[PDB]
Amino acid sequence: MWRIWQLFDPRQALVGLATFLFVLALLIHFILLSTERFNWLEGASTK
Amino acid sequence: MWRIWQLFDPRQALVGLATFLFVLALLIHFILLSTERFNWLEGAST
Amino acid sequence: MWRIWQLFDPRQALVGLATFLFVLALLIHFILLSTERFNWLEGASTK
Amino acid sequence: MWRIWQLFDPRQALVGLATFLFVLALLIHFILLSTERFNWLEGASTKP
Amino acid sequence: MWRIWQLFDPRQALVGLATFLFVLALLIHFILLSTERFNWLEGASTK
Amino acid sequence: MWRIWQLFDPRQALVGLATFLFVLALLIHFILLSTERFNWLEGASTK
Amino acid sequence: MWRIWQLFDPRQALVGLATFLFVLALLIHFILLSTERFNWLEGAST
Amino acid sequence: MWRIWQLFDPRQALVGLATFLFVLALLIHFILLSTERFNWLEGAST
Amino acid sequence: SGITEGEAKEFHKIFTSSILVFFGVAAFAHLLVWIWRPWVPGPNGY
Amino acid sequence: ITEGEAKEFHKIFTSSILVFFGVAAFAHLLVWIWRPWVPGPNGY
Amino acid sequence: ITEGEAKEFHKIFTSSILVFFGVAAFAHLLVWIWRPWVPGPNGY
Amino acid sequence: LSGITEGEAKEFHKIFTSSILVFFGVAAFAHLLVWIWRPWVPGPNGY
Amino acid sequence: ALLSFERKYRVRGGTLIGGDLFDFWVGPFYVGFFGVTTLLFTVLGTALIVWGAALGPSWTFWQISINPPDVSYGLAMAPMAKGGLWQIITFSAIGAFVSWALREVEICRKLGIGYHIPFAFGFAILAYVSLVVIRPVMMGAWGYGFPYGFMTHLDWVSNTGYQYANFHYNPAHMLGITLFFTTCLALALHGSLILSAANPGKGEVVKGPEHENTYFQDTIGYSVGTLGIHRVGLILALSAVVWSIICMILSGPIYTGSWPDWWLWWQKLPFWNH
Amino acid sequence: SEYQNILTGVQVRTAPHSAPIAKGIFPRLGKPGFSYWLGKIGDAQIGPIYLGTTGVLSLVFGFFAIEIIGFNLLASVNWSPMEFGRQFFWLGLEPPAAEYGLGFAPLAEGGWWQIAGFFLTTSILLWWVRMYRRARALKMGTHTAWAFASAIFLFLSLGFIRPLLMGNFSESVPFGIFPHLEWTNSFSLNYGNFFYNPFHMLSIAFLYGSALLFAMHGATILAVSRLGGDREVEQITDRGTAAERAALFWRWTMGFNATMESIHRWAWWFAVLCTFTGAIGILLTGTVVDNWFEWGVKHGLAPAP
Amino acid sequence: MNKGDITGYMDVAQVVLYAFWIFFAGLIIYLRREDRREGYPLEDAISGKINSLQGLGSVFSIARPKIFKLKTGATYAAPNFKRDAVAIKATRTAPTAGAPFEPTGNPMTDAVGPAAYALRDELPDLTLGGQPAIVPLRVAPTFSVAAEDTDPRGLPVVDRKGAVAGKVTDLWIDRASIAIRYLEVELAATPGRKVLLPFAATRINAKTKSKTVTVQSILARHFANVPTIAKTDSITRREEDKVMAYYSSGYLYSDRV
Ligand SMILES: CCCCCCCCCCCCCC(=O)OC[C@H](COP(=O)(O)OCC(O)COP(=O)(O)OC[C@@H](COC(=O)CCCCCCCCCCCCC)OC(=O)CCCCCCCCCCCCC)OC(=O)CCCCCCCCCCCCC
Ligand code: 07D
Ligand code: 07D
Ligand code: 07D
Ligand SMILES: CC[C@H]1c2cc3[nH]c4c(c3C)C(=O)[C@H](C(=O)OC)c4c3nc(cc4[nH]c(cc(n2)[C@@H]1C)c(C(C)=O)c4C)[C@@H](C)[C@@H]3CCC(=O)OC/C=C(\C)CCC[C@H](C)CCC[C@H](C)CCCC(C)C
Ligand SMILES: CC[C@H]1c2cc3[nH]c4c(c3C)C(=O)[C@H](C(=O)OC)c4c3nc(cc4[nH]c(cc(n2)[C@@H]1C)c(C(C)=O)c4C)[C@@H](C)[C@@H]3CCC(=O)OC/C=C(\C)CCC[C@H](C)CCC[C@H](C)CCCC(C)C
Ligand SMILES: COC1=C(OC)C(=O)C(C/C=C(\C)CC/C=C(\C)CC/C=C(\C)CC/C=C(\C)CC/C=C(\C)CC/C=C(\C)CC/C=C(\C)CC/C=C(\C)CC/C=C(\C)CCC=C(C)C)=C(C)C1=O
Ligand SMILES: COC1=C(OC)C(=O)C(C/C=C(\C)CC/C=C(\C)CC/C=C(\C)CC/C=C(\C)CC/C=C(\C)CC/C=C(\C)CC/C=C(\C)CC/C=C(\C)CC/C=C(\C)CCC=C(C)C)=C(C)C1=O
Ligand SMILES: CCCCCCCC/C=C/CCCCCCCC(=O)O[C@H](COC(=O)CCCCCCCCCCCCCCC)COP(=O)(O)OC[C@@H](O)CO
Ligand SMILES: COC(C)(C)C/C=C/C(C)=C/C=C/C(C)=C/C=C/C(C)=C/C=C\C=C(C)\C=C\C=C(C)\C=C\C=C(C)\C=C\CC(C)(C)OC
Ligand SMILES: [Cl-]
Ligand SMILES: [Fe+3]
Repeated sequence: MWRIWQLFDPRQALVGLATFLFVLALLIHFILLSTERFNWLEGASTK
Repeated sequence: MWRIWQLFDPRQALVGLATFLFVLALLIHFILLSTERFNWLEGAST
Repeated sequence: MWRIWQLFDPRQALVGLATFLFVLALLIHFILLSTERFNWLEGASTK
Repeated sequence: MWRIWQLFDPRQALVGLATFLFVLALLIHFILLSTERFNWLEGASTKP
Repeated sequence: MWRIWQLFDPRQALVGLATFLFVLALLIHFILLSTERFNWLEGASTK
Repeated sequence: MWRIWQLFDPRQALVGLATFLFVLALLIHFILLSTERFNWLEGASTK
Repeated sequence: MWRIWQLFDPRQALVGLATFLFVLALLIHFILLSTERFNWLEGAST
Repeated sequence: MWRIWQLFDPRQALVGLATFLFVLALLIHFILLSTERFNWLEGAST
Repeated sequence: SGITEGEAKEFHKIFTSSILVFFGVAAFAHLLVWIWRPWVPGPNGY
Repeated sequence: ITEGEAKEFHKIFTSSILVFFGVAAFAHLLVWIWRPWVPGPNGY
Repeated sequence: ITEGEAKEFHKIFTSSILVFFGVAAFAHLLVWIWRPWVPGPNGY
Repeated sequence: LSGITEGEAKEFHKIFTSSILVFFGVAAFAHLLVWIWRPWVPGPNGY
Repeated sequence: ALLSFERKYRVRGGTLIGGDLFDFWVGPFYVGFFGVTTLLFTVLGTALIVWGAALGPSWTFWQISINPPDVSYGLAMAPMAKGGLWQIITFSAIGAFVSWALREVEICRKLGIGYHIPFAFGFAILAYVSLVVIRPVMMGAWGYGFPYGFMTHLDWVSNTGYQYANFHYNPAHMLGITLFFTTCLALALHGSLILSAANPGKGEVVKGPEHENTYFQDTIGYSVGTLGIHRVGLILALSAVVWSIICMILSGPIYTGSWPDWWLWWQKLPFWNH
Repeated sequence: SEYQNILTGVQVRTAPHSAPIAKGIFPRLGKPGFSYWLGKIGDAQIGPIYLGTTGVLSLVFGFFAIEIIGFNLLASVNWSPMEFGRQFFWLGLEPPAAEYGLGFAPLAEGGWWQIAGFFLTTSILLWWVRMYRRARALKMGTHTAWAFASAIFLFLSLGFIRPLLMGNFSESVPFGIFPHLEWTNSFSLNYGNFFYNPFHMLSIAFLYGSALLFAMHGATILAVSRLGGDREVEQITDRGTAAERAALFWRWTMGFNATMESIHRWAWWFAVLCTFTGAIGILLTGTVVDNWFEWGVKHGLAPAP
Repeated sequence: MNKGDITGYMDVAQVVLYAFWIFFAGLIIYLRREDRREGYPLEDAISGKINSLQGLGSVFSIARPKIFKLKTGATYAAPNFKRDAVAIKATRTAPTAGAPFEPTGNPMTDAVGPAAYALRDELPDLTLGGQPAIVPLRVAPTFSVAAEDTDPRGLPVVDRKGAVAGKVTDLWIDRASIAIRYLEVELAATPGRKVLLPFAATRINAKTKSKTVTVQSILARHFANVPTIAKTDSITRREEDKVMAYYSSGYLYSDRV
């Protein structure tokens, strides 16, 4: 699998991956905040 | 069928394929969240 | 029949077919989701 | 009438004809879906 | 009559003619579908 | 993993971190100010 | 930590700091003025 | 701290500083004129 | 304007066989659709 | 494109389309067994 | 990128992604213990 | 790829390691004090 | 830092005022005296907007709104808390935009190019000045200016349009719209043609003026050519703005009724007024 | 005053000529003319136009659509030429009412609108194929057709794709001057003020941005036109002082700049995104958002009413 | 009402809007990459070493060279990474990076500031037919001035102070774009000297019967120093740049020089 780093420059790969993973993580935290059950800051009951 | 990689550049293929697969996956998860039965976050009863 | 590939570029043909077939398939799945009988996600009864 | 290929370019003929036939077929299927009797997906009764 | 094909290019004639006749045929079928008596798909009664 | 500085210019990494961390921190403080429970300036009761 | 000035030009750094710190300070004073408790110019009771 | 003039031209710095201080002074006087307690020209009672 | 006779004849064989297959499938499709629901109404309609 | 490689493409193309149609045909069969899509006289 | 550099990068990458996924798995386990996200038949 | 030597990379990495540990140490102290003031994981009845 | 060709152009001179004192760069930016006055007005007006946000009911960016004085003030200066803030921001914004235009002139002088850009930007300034100064002055109150707020300026557009029953019927507004749509059409065509000539496709050589002219002759029977399209594209954008200004100077200062009812002159023309 | 290069003072003439293309069924039609006033703004040559099979098809379909509209408009004033002129802007051909769904309505009750709409749609899509194929014939990129596809996407969204999602044509656009304006007014009011539709806000930003970019770019190229800047593709393939000074004016003004090629990508994308974001805003209206002001209140655009 | 909802608060229109913001950010990155196909990397203003303030987006900042294929069979790369020499015939007024340069000698002949030009190809622009595009009417007999217009030939050439520089002796026309690009002026001083005058640096004044080509850019003394061209019937892109830059410098320097 190490051959992938000859197809792609590791510098571009790491910055691209870090950008992708941050935006994905940020989306998931905002999605949870949009729910009642998982918004930890407002903290509704599990009725 | 390995000859397909003589038709298409493997580097461009993987970029396009990963872009396609991510957007497709993201679409499918949002479609399921739009449903009553399969929205796991709101979790309606069956 | 193979002379069709002397008439048309195999690479363009595959790109064209893949685009066409995906867009067609996606259209048909969305059409079925609009129907009551075949919307598998909503799953209405055959009353 | 093989001389029609002596009259028109077969490559542009096939591209045009394949496109025409798809558009025509898609139109007819859409027209039928727009009717009670022939919309197979909603499948109304003939009311016998 | 054959002298017409030295006055006009047979390809330009057939393209113009085929274009005209398809558009006219399509117009007539759509007109009949836009009527009660002749819309064969809706199939109203001869009251 | 000091080898990461053989990939990346340390100056660019510091500029990138300082930019990212400030905006992330500023986002989090603004999110908390939007809540009742954690808006320290308005200071609602833990009802 | 003095090695930071071999990475960053002091002249550029001081201009950046002065601008950033002023904008930040001005933001914080305006935030407090928008509050009931900390607006010193309105001076609501506690 | 006199070394600051080996980083910034006195003429440019003085005009920039004078410009900054004037904007800051105007801003504060306009802020006070927006208040009840400190609008000296309206002169509300305390 | 078009192709020389030999390759016109070559094309015409592959064309003629393809169009006859296409029409043959279409005729079978129309027959089955007619057996399911005919599309010429009677005097009283359908 | 040469004749010999055009014949090579045609063989793999023919193999691929038969697999594609084979999977699609099985997909349609399972959907039909679940819910058929040609209604009777009374509809569904 | 030389083969020797690619193999060295892959070694560090493999170690790093497994640490990242290990920490994420621990975060998910704690969140599950707090509030699970797969609802039963009665919902939540 | 960054054009700095192994020596400069190792020198930077030492300062970087100390700086990020200090930054994360202050942040951990900040989070502990906020948790003591108002914790941010709600119970089943909410807050 | 500098571009690979920049240094040879960074010569002294071309300032309108202030001489050498301001004739320098901060990174990529040229300063000049109008750079300084740009910053003066920009910081003042921006901080006064943020002050208005602190005074107002919400920090939600979309909802922040600094409002002109009540029409009852007429053209008097209002108290700061009662619309005077909007008045100071307005004239600071004028100062900032005028300074920006004059700073562009200095940059044109230094580069030996014509003054078309600050001239064209002068129509943006005139449109803003028309909405916040000229129209409210002719209507006799500052309260007809638009409020400075992300959604509230759109609310003002809505309120102002429906005040004349239906603003689509304003004839100058129709012509303004036509020129805005035509500008976007022409820009789409112009961007496309240059890119299609520079990027003919793999294995193709870059095309030139003859091909560029031939594409629009083949498609639509005319080509304006490479110089004409920049003249046209400029004139279209500037004319769209001029007719926008006219449509607003008509609505309120001059014509006060329903715009749908204005068109009834057409149906009353004697050759068809049956 | 220096020469501002707004109008060509002295203009030259030569034998009309154009780039070669492969022989088709139809030659380039018309005798090339020249007009003096077009030669002041731009090139003087009212050149020949290419027809071709796709051109025949598009014009035939489009002519039939225009006749169906025009005949219906004149019929609606009982054929009177005086009342036609008197009422022209107010005349329109309306889509069918909602009870017809997507089937063929009776001719007088919107069936003619459906036929006209279909024929106009087909003509426009054939014109897209024309814009595409004329570029390939000249061995040029297809950028113009793909820009045109964005305009078509809005046109199709307005006329057909949203009706398909809504299940009927009743809120489709009438063919008529004031009627299509009245449709625009009523559509906004029925869905709770289009100012609160964020994709309409995006579409406006790109509409304003297009006029901004063309004012900036048109003024820029004229500012460097005494340095050869109007010869843009030549400047793209061999950077002259005109392209250097255009870049530096903007860099020194606003801190950043394009190239002579890339400014045309900024231009292309802004005009495209105007109609693309427009089309999305239309397709979301009534299908997933029924009142945009209420959506705006939910998402913080306005205080709760 | 539930119609659009994705979660309690989240809905389809909001999701589609953030999908647009993700796309638009990616598009700006693409557009800024294209903007960097000329002039980059950035350099230190004083030393000319490759330096600028950069974040981690530097790694995506500059694109791989695209190759333009020219109809001569030559190519142009973008970025080509060629850059101007660090030394110029001018010196800074102050030692700071942001300071302006003062010309060492005559800036119009030293080609600094608005007299500066790009080192374009020493090749003429070509017609589609492969002939040189820009040529004197003497060599383009099928071209003519439109009968409605004043022909510039034989008119006096006059500066903004009313001094005669010379007379127009030919028009140079662009065969590809069909326009006048230069006037060929025989000078009044050193008679027989001919110089090119960019046509967009002129207008014809015809308020008085002896109509004349007025030139706002430079004074009559400066015409003797207009850059020369190697051939009598064609002009390279570099020679075009050199000539046009010289006149563009007149608005700043002609009352200095
Ligand atoms: C005081 C008043 C301040 C009013 C508000 C002003 C806001 C903008 C800030 C303006 C000042 C920035 C100054 C700066 O960055 O200088 C860098 C330079 C050292 O740099 P360097 O060594 O030369 O290297 C730089 C180079 O490597 C960077 O790369 P590159 O050369 O390729 O690109 C240059 C950058 C420069 O950008 C700018 O200067 C700001 C650009 C304008 C931003 C406007 C944002 C708001 C509008 C909406 C945004 C929208 C974003 C999407 O180029 C860019 O980044 C260009 C990006 C363009 C994106 C265009 C998108 C258009 C979309 C339109 C909307 C469509 C809607 C559908 O500095 C020095 O040399 C040292 C001395 C100066 C220190 C500056 C300290 C900070 C000053 C901050 C001023 C106060 C701000 C509140
Ligand atoms: C995404 C991978 C990578 C990643 C590590 C990174 C991160 C960040 N960058 Mg960036 N960026 C990367 C790559 C890259 N980058 C830029 C540019 C710019 C300029 C102007 C463009 C602009 O409008 O951005 C638009 C958004 C885009 C292009 C996406 C990245 C930025 C985001 C998500 C932050 C947006 C949030 C803000 C509060 C507003 C920031 C300030 C302004 C826009 C003035 C602007 C100052 C800017 C800001 C930041 C910040 C605040 C961060 C944080 C939070 O980490 N970025 C472009 C430019 O011209 O640079 C001189 C350009 O070429 C280019 C490239 C290739
Ligand atoms: C219920 C509402 C009703 C409805 C029926 C309707 C509909 C439509 N209309 Mg309208 N309109 C209505 C009312 C109404 N209508 C207008 C105007 C128009 C113009 C706008 C452009 C323009 O003017 O730009 C004028 C340009 C200006 C004012 C330039 C301003 C910018 C400047 C100085 C620079 C500012 C710079 C900074 C602050 C720097 C910031 C910092 C940094 C970036 C770093 C245009 C022609 C136009 C278009 C359409 C369309 C396409 C439609 C459709 C499709 O239905 N309309 C405005 C005008 O004419 O203003 C002079 C005006 O006021 C007004 C009113 C009240
Ligand atoms: C009471 C009115 C209300 C109010 C709140 C408001 C106000 C304003 N709005 Mg708006 N608008 C309202 C309603 C509303 N608004 C829009 C749209 C926009 C976009 C159009 C972009 C475009 O290029 O259109 C124009 C392009 C089109 C329509 C597509 C391309 C055209 C094609 C392919 C047709 C080709 C033609 C032929 C081949 C000829 C055939 C011949 C014959 C038929 C005889 C644009 C940006 C825009 C501007 C503004 C401004 C400036 C204002 C101001 C200042 O107030 N508005 C459309 C859309 O995209 O919405 C998302 C749309 O549907 C819709 C609606 C219903
Ligand atoms: C006249 C034809 C078009 C045009 C042309 C044009 N605009 C131009 C130019 C040109 C030729 C420039 O050279 C100049 C420029 O530098 O472009 C990058 C500019 C410009 N056009 C701009 C914007 C702009 N142009 C617009 C319109 C148009 N510009 C027309 C359609 C619009 C619209 C319609 O909405 C906008 C937003 C800027 C990007 C820029 C001018 C930058 C400038 O002036 O900078 C100095 C000032 C500041 C940095 C900020 C000052 C802040 C003030 C103190 C407060 C302002 C508050 C404001 C009154 C209210 C805001 C609230 C809103 C929600 C209403
Ligand atoms: C990106 C968004 C912008 C955009 C872009 C755009 N528009 C475009 C393009 C592009 C890139 C094109 O390539 C295309 C074009 O050709 O431009 C020159 C087009 C176009 N944009 C158009 C219009 C248009 N664009 C608009 C807007 C926009 N266009 C947006 C602002 C608008 C509005 C309302 O804002 C309009 C009205 C057209 C001029 C053109 C597409 C022309 C077309 O499709 O024509 C189809 C054919 C007809 C209408 C039929 C005409 C029939 C004749 C009367 C026939 C007469 C002779 C015949 C021989 C008679 C035969 C009789 C027999 C059959 C009996
Ligand atoms: C590198 O450089 C480049 C060039 O060179 C190499 C170029 O060349 C071009 C190309 C650009 C041009 C040739 C000129 C661009 C100019 C404008 C957009 C501004 C003025 C408008 C136009 C020229 C019209 C554009 C559209 C055209 C030419 C039609 C295209 C379509 C067809 C030929 C077929 C279908 C359409 C037809 C037949 C007609 C369409 C309708 C009109 C043109 C409008 C007619 C008017 C009305 C209907 C009346 C409306 C008004 C009314 C009722 C009230 C007022 C009354 C009036 C009479 C007005 C570009 C982009 C370029 O990059
Ligand atoms: C031939 O093809 C062409 C190209 O090229 C080849 C091009 O490129 C372009 C240009 C087009 C593009 C690149 C496409 C993209 C553009 C758009 C879509 C248009 C929209 C534009 C934007 C969104 C960008 C908006 C940004 C703006 C307006 C700039 C904002 C910046 C400022 C206000 C700062 C200005 C700086 C000044 C005046 C001086 C320097 C100051 C600083 C750097 C910072 C502040 C100051 C200090 C730190 C210190 C100094 C302060 C002093 C002295 C005062 C102190 C006192 C105070 C009160 C502050 C075109 C047209 C073209 O046709
Ligand atoms: C780590 C520990 C500390 C040690 C290190 C400390 C010292 C180093 C710090 C540097 C950061 C500060 C300088 C930032 C500018 C540096 C240059 C820059 O552009 O950086 C980007 C951030 O820009 C910027 O935020 C510039 C922002 C300028 C404008 C700021 C306005 C703020 C005020 C209004 C806000 C509200 C507005 C309204 C919102 C609704 C991030 O990189 P990025 O790769 O994308 O660059 C693109 C380039 O790499 C492409 O070639
Ligand atoms: C012969 O002499 C002349 C030319 C003078 C005759 C006179 C002509 C005149 C005066 C014509 C006047 C025309 C006018 C005034 C037109 C105005 C048009 C305007 C302003 C239109 C604006 C917008 C319209 C839109 C966006 C409509 C779009 C409609 C679409 C896309 C509809 C598509 C429908 C389809 C595909 C239907 C499908 C259903 C089928 C047919 C399959 O089944 C029922
Ligand atoms: Cl002029
Ligand atoms: Fe251009």
